[PDB]
Amino acid sequence: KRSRKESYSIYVYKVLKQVHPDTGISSKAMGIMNSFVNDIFERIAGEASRLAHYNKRSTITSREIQTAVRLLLPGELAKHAVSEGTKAVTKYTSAK
Amino acid sequence: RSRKESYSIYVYKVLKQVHPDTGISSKAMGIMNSFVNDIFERIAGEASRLAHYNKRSTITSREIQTAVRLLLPGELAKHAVSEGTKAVTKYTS
Amino acid sequence: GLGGQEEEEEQRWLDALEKGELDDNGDLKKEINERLLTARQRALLQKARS
Amino acid sequence: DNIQGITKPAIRRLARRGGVKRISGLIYEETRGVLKVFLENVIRDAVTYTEHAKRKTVTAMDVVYALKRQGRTLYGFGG
Amino acid sequence: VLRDNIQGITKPAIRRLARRGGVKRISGLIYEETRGVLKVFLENVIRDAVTYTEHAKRKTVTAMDVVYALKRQGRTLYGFGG
Amino acid sequence: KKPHRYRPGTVALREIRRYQKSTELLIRKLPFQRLVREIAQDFKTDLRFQSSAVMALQEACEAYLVGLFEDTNLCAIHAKRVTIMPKDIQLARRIRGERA
Amino acid sequence: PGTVALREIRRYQKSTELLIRKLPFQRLVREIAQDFKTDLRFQSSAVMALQEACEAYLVGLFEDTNLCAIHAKRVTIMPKDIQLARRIRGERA
Amino acid sequence: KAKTRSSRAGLQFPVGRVHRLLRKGNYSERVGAGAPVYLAAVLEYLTAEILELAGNAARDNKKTRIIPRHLQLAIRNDEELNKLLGRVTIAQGGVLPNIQAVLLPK
Amino acid sequence: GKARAKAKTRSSRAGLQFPVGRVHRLLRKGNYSERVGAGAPVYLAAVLEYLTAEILELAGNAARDNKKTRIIPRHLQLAIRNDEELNKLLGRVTIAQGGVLPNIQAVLLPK
DNA sequence: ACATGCACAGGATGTATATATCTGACACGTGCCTGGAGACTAGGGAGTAATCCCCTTGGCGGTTAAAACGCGGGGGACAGCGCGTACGTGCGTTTAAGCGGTGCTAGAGCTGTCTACGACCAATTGAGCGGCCTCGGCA
DNA sequence: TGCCGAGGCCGCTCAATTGGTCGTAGACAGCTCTAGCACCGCTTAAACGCACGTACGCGCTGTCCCCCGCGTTTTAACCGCCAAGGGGATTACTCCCTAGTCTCCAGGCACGTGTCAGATATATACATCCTGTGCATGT
Repeated sequence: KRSRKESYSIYVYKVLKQVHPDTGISSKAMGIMNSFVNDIFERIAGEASRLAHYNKRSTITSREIQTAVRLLLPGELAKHAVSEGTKAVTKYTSAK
Repeated sequence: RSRKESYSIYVYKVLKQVHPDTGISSKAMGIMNSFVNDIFERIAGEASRLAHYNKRSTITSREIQTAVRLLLPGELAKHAVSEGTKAVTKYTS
Repeated sequence: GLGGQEEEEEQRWLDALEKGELDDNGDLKKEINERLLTARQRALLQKARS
Repeated sequence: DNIQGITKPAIRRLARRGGVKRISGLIYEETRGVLKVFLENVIRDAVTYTEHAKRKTVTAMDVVYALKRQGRTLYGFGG
Repeated sequence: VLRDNIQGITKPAIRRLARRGGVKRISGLIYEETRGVLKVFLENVIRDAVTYTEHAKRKTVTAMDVVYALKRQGRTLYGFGG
Repeated sequence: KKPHRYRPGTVALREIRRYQKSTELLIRKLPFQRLVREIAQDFKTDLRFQSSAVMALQEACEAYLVGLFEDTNLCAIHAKRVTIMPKDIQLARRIRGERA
Repeated sequence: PGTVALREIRRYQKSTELLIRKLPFQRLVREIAQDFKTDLRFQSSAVMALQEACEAYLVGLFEDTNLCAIHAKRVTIMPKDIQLARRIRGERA
Repeated sequence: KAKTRSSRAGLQFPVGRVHRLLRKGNYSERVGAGAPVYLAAVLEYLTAEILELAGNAARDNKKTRIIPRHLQLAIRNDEELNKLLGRVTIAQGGVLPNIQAVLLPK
Repeated sequence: GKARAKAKTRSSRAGLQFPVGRVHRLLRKGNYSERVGAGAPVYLAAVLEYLTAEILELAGNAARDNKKTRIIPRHLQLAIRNDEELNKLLGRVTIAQGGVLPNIQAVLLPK
């Protein structure tokens, strides 16, 4: 029997259900979202990988994804993304 | 102390192979040591993405042949593939 | 029938095209409600307001 | 004969979505050349990916990867 | 110290650049928009270049910190290494 | 109602609003499918196509053509015309670096 | 008039030097950088690399500006053209 | 008893999946424990953001469900999203309702 | 045990002049994949070598026809912008101090 | 009547925990090179002006597109065939890890020649008056 | 009915761009390394990719029917050509400045080095989560 595929579907759906609880999303639009998440992920990780080599550092690091997301994202979208990354790591490093 | 690790002497040796009279200003050497390195990053990056797009742990002559077949323009592709296949043939014996 | 409600936006958009009162995109002019803005859009527009 | 399947009104519609008010009659047979070279460039790459993958059906991924490579990404076919 | 140094991109130099580009006559409105376009280009390159220097924990911008900004902006530059 | 055909070259704007609002794909599927198959055989004979992949080529083409026409519109309006001509496409396709 | 302009074009296309003065350009690079962070140092090579990118970008813009002007049948370039050549290439809108 | 790194970090996005992919994609030989958390937050932020625009666009267009138009409208209205997505095309997305001003009647 | 005097470089076994060893070392150390098969650096070295031969063959012919005997960035820019193949490989690059391909737009010419 | 949303089962994945080991944060010495400012120089640029010629404009006339008309072909619509494509397996050739040996690629040195770089000359090429005739109007 | 001018054409004069000759020092070769550090041979090892299958899904290859594509003529909006005006870009000129050379200063910093510790990859069993699925239901 053919194996399971992989997608962000339940997470993006859950994210919709914490910003427009009243609203649904079409499977066509899910196909776009699942593509967009994979593309932004492949940009950030792919460009972070170059920072690791430019610095001759072996570890992909929160200290440095923070650079990639201010390189890729423009303007205030960068600043607010860096904020959410900062808050997330602040919770995680408090909880451990 | 330190090292730079450069293509400079190989492109010099290849120049003398095709134009035995001719020389390279170190500025033009800097162009070449950029150019061959940029092409290397393109071809390795393309072969890598192609291998990931086939979920293979390796990259081999066929992946990198394919990367060159994508990434180069017209006749440079079929000439480069001819030189790559000459080389791998003459190496594997 | 109810298809007249979908046609009426275009009927108004045509009356506004005779008048030439349309915006820099040629659309009907439509109002802002600032509750529709994200926190980032609010920050950008509050910076545009300074 | 196949490119003439890109009908006169099909080009007019694409142009109309593109916002151009008035179309010269020379546009159709020139634009068929531009669509042709665009398709030819994405198909060369897509068929190259599919050949590399040993398969002989061009998959949605084969064309999505070619389009991603040419810097004309599309979202919806499972990027 | 600092100032609006952009007016140092002097009118004859823009005429030289334009003349290397082969434009035969330059209308006088061009110069003050050209400074805008150039400043926007340097802002966008230097924004990235400084963040590479920030990330390296340096205070000195090397030629690599600019070449890498130029690579990712799709304007690759041979002749400064890497 | 009142204008109908008023200033011939105005049902034109009614078509702009129709085809710019809506999300049909503006080329007929079977003609477009025959085009991609009869192109591809020049480079590899006996190819199959996934039945969505041909649509992925179509949606890339219509996006590319729409973008090209929007850029062509600018070239005509800049050259003091409301009518596009091949010479506009030659400018647009040159400046994006695709043709020369 | 109109002849010596073509002679300037021939001259400035034959020669390969920097067309912008080093000191003004070096000050400009600093005066831009000094609001992302204060007290950067620029390695002497890096300011040259910015200048090579800048002059090549400006020449590569005036090139397409020329095509915009000649498409509009006039010969003199105008802000109208630079706005088009950017707006159509993608740097804005 | 287990607890997810997602909920521990205060995220809906799958931090474990992000950590898996950051190794499995070859992006470097080692991945720091904070990196997937920080990256998952940025994916989550952008996904919430692009949906918040699209939801408002869908609701203004009187529809109970987001479909690709509402995504294309969202992506092309906010210039920071448009500047991020200047090299993408949206399946059946259409385009912004732009008429160039000179083409309109006087 | 014991090993062969001048046990030959992968380049010289291939008959190439580019450094096959360095290419293999770079392909692993840049982390392009967890495994890099023994043919890949040979084939890649041959392609880099061939492109290097192609671009320098043009640059030296351009430099000689410009009456000089040493390549300078100018001659590389004249080769790269003359050749319709390399120009579309190299559409997104600036050659430092290379200048530009000399042209007047045809409408600007007198008479 | 379909396209989406919720409940059920399960298998493959994430987390807790143990465990070893090496990346890189760190502290310091260190010498390099950058930012700095002084002093000086002349090539380059800012402001003034004549004056040329291009771009902008109003306006006319020709022809090519929008436009509505009616006709018919061909796109969008569902069956039956079969060749493929993904798992699934079992196998063998491939590549890594490992570490001593020594070939070669580098930095710095010395040291040198020689290319080519400015500056200076000697052409060929351009456009231009001084001299002679007739075609053409005429006393 | 004997003349001379307007018009065409020829000759030498003459001042701009071009290809060429010279010499000095910048920067290439051509070193010898020396020296050290990659690269390679010889191993043994695990696993990944290959070769053989077959089952099942997804694509080829044929069927009906209304809408869109085509070809039609009409006519009007528009583009292309044009004349004429006058704003502004060119070209030349003078004087001032600030760009470049260069020199020497002294500090701020990148870097290399050595230490060492806490961070992460390894592996393992446990458990809970996400995918695929049946079917309720809402657009």
